[PDB]
Amino acid sequence: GSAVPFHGAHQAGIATPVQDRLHFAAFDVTTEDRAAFVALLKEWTAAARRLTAGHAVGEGAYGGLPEAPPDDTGEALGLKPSRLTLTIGFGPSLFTRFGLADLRPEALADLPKFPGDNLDRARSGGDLCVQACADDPQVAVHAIRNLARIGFGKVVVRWSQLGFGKTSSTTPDKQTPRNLLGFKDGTRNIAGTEKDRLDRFVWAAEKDGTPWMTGGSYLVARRIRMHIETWDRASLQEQEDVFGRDKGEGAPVGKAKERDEPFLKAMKPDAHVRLAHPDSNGGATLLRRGYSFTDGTDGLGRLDAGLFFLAYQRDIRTGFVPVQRNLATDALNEFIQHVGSAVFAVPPGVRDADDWWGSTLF
Amino acid sequence: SAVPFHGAHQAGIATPVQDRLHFAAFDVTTEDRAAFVALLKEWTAAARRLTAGHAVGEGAYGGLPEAPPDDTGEALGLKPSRLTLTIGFGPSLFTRFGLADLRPEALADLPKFPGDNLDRARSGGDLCVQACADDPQVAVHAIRNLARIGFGKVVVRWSQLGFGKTSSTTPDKQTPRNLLGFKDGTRNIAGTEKDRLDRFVWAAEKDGTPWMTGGSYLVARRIRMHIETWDRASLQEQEDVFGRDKGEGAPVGKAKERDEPFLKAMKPDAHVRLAHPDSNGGATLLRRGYSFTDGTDGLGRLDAGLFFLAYQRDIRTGFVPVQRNLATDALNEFIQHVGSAVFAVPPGVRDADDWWGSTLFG
Ligand code: HEM
Ligand code: HEM
Repeated sequence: GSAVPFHGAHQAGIATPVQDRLHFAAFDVTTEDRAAFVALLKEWTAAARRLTAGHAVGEGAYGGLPEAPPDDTGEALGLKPSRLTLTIGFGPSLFTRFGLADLRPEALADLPKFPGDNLDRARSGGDLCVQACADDPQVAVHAIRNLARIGFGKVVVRWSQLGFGKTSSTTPDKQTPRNLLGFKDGTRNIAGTEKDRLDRFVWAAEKDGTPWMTGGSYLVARRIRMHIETWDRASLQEQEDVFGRDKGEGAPVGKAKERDEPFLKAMKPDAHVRLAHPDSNGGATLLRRGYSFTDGTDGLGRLDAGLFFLAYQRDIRTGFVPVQRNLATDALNEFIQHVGSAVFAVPPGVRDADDWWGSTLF
Repeated sequence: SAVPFHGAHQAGIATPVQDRLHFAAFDVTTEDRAAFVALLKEWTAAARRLTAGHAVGEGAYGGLPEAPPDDTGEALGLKPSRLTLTIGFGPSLFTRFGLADLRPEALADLPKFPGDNLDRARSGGDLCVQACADDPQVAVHAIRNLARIGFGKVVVRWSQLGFGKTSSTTPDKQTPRNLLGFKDGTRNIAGTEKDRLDRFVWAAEKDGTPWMTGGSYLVARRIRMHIETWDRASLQEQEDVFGRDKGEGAPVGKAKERDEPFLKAMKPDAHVRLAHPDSNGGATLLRRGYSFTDGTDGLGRLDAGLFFLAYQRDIRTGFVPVQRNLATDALNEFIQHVGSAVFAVPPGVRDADDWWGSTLFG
């Protein structure tokens, strides 16, 4: 129920312990006025400080002028902060506006086409994003709703994704959650306590070439549909061979315990863990922070199921891209399809009460 | 921790309201009564395991490597989470298996109501399973595994996830707010009110359909809210729509949420005034709905609302009169009914040898 501090050198919602729920929204910008956009970032920052402490935005949800709409939509009244974090990112397309073209980071790379991609353009891209994570879904929806309302006339929602449950871990001392394939997902991640690994693999450094991004990170989002009919008729051995870990304990093949270190040569050559492991990718390491989704039925008699994959890294070119390229032969590809994609530059943190989202850029 | 599965009544109606919902409607594909009965028995066996926090069948792992696991595994390590599984039978089921003369008269087809915009794909269904739990993954796991067990005999027609409160951080007594920011549930039938349940919720033998004794009738309505239009309404307009204030949820002219309403102080077309039993010849409902937020539609608007569930002793004397009286509701400007289904919810599974539907199939 507690609040996660909002201010810091880094934005919260990355290294932070992974909360139970996600509401992710991508927005397109509809104003050409730089000053108006800056004003929105400041207003959004002010709102975020209230929301993340469990307070209503503006002058509140009620008790104002009867003839005016309330400043806060009211559906989070009486709720705790619920570990809400709000993380903003800027997409490549943003840099075509406001005279920003020369400030686009080289590390904000467009992704290549990957074999098997079937990307829906409507649910891909975006000028900016807000990742809202919280333990209470109502708290997360309220946050995104109120930001969108404040932004009316300057930004529009392009696409959104709700995640009903986490499939990631930044806290190895707590139970690793399972994805909808039934396997633990998050065992070998980066922990929020691993400051050296965060500095090496997640946070942008000044020397990386883009000073305004120092202390920020880069985010890849992939919406991945799972072929659960196909998966559910596979044998136990086939499922375990796909990953290289057993299903019950999630230990590497041959070993007893989840957190025993993988011995890669015992896995099949196309096993997901073997292909994705840093040692298979010149050391490339990611912070994975995704969530599961189900968006109804597929109209063919089955549940829709997927995983909204989020990865944070210091450079897209040295993080997601090499690892995904190495998954071209993954045995898991038989059971998944990537159907949405976006990348974002996640700026540094809001340092104090006078700072604002995007201040280093603008 | 858990809710007993066996009883004179199915759990999930009068038992404590859990934080999360996964509701699925199924269509039956077999014409073979014996095959359907066999399914109902297998589903009951699975429900007994699921509601106790155990995997279905021989488990999620540790069986023959060359066989698919009996349970898909995504709830391993989770708690029972107060899971309840409540089955119901739609009118269309009664056109199969020689059942036409056993359709209860209380299982009435709904009339067309003014402003209905029903999506046929998200309406109807031969059967439903209401899965309620505090952990959405427990609920989803239940539905996914029942659907898998039934594959070849049933298909999933439509599915809806929902949420109420988050009990870890929100006190049990506190009325949840809906997504319009109003407290929702103040004047309802509570599960403690045994005589009101007998009067208004449970079917009795003398009502005309003996197999339904101890069951109930369910109306489901997927009700979209026009969030962005609502949020532009003044505070006074919002309060006028309901007849209660937004902050406290007290009836107009009263001080406290639970103060009894004085209906004449409310506007004639205020929702509470139109819906109140006194305005409907005493008609009283058990509401057990959940909020939903599915994402954003093509115009960038929030696809959100109330998945309305009402239980009643007879649809003709519960939902139908009350919804008819809402023809002129001030709330209609801000909502649209977009899915509908009705179900007969059979009596409880009495003991370990009983099975869902046994009073109907014999
Ligand atoms: C639906 C899609 C996916 C599923 C179901 C999945 C599942 C898994 C599982 C079960 C593990 C082992 C436990 C763990 O260490 O977390 C794992 C590990 C991992 N996955 Fe995936 N994964 C998916 C997609 C991806 C993608 C798209 C990437 C990157 C492009 C990726 C990168 C990794 C990495 C880096 C590891 C850790 C390997 C190691 O260092 O041991 N995964 N995944
Ligand atoms: C999105 C749609 C709806 C919303 C947002 C909504 C909201 C509310 C709110 C805020 C209250 C007052 C607090 C309470 O006593 O629960 C209420 C009461 C009530 N609603 Fe609705 N409602 C909706 C749809 C319906 C429908 C479809 C029906 C029935 C056909 C219904 C029947 C009732 C009843 C019976 C009451 C209690 C009235 C009383 O006895 O005081 N509502 N609703």
